[PDB]
Amino acid sequence: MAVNVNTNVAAMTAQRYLTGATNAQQTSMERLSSGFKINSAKDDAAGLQISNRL
Amino acid sequence: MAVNVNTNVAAMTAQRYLTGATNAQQTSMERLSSGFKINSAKDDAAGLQISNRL
Amino acid sequence: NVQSRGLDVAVRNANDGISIAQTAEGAMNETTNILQRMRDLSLQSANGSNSKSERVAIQEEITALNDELNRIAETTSFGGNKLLNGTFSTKSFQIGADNGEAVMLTLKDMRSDNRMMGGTSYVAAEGKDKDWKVQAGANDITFTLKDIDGNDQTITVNAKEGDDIEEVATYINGQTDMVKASVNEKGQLQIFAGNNKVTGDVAFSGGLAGALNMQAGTAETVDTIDVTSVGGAQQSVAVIDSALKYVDSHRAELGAFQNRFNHAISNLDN
Amino acid sequence: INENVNASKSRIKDTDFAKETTALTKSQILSQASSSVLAQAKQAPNAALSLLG
Amino acid sequence: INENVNASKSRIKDTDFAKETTALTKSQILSQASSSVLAQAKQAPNAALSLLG
Amino acid sequence: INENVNASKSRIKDTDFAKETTALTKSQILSQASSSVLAQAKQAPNAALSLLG
Repeated sequence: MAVNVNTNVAAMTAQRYLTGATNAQQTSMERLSSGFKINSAKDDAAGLQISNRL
Repeated sequence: MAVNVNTNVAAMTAQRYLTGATNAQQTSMERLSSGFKINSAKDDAAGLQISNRL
Repeated sequence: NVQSRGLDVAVRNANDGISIAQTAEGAMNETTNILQRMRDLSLQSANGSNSKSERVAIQEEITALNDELNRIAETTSFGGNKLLNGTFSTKSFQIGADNGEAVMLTLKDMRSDNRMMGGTSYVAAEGKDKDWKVQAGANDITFTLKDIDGNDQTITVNAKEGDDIEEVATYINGQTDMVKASVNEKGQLQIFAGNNKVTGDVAFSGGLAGALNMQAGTAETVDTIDVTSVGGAQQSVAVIDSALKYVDSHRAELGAFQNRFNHAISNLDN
Repeated sequence: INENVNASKSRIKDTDFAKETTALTKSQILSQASSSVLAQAKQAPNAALSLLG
Repeated sequence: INENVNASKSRIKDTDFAKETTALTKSQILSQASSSVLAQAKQAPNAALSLLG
Repeated sequence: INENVNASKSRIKDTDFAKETTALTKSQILSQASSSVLAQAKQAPNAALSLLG
């Protein structure tokens, strides 16, 4: 790798980490607004099942 | 996901849970005002019928 | 370059699949809430303080919620493509730059008349009353069945002497989770085997089973539950429990799908 | 029982507001850090152009 | 369902501002570099003119 | 009847302050983005001028 004019791999890494942080931020906002740690089964499936049974 | 300006899902999450909380608040405040836990059949219809007969 | 370009398409398709799963799981969440409300209504109906009128009112509410469940199943869609009515079968979402690396997603029928939403009901022919008690030598009841894994199971429950019919039902409920026992007005022991823990008919043996004379099995679903009777409400409680377990299992499958697809998105981005 | 079951369900289904606010703040700061990194990264082709020609 | 539908419609219709901004900066750098190299390459005919003598 | 009619009129005539503030913020960000893009786009003719002559 050397001087490069048409692709920005460092920008790509920045965007990937930015989108990851954005996902995490939305999950945190959803958890805070709802008050529930488990809103979808992708959070905790077995936890969702046991909490629903309870 | 992808920094955007058009759709704000987190805003929709917050709005949905805010309207849910507002509905719960209105129901609780109405119940406190009337002193009756059944002010409509949408609360508990069979309970409304038996309480009316009583 | 082809690869890079394809990797983006794969990321787009994975996001679309995640969105479809999320929409289906939200509709499922709503059906779960409706089922819990129906379960509470049926539990209220089973109480002996209600006369026929309260049972009819609870039945009206339950019919409204059943129609709501059917409407949710039949109307939920992703861009006009129905999801929970059963017409959506296994679809292969392509998450690879090269063909042949797709992952199949299946979503099941969420109508309340689906087999998966209920089970089988067996009602004892001989009814008991308040002064009936379990006799010595006629206290054992044996259920021979096979779970959804296929394994043959034999559950022997030895009811305590002097137990009335409702204590017998409670003992059967405590001793095993494969079947749910309850009692109706006439004192007949109803037994429910949901179509998520039992496959085929259930065989009854023993002295207590001979005394009760359990009848044939009828297929019950959420679409066919009625709470205008005590036994109807008692049985609909078990039917709704089976439906809730089925819906929760489907929700868990969709959540695992979404977690796998998020991992795939991260890997494809890398 | 009902009280104990509710307490059990809180330990699984309820969210921990302290830990969630901490996580949200961390995610926000990470997001602004990545945004700044991307803004500084976008100038690499600018540096390549300003090198010559 | 409306929330989920809007979330889906973003990922097809909405603009990824980071990616499109990076592409815009890359395209402007490429266009400036092509403009400068064309401006220099315009000097070939005067090299052909200096061929005389 | 008056209470129920007022509640009905709320759902039609009244504004949703949360949704409207979200829409106003989205429109303001969109307008500022268009302003920035226009200011950057106006620097195309002068780029063509600085190309040569």
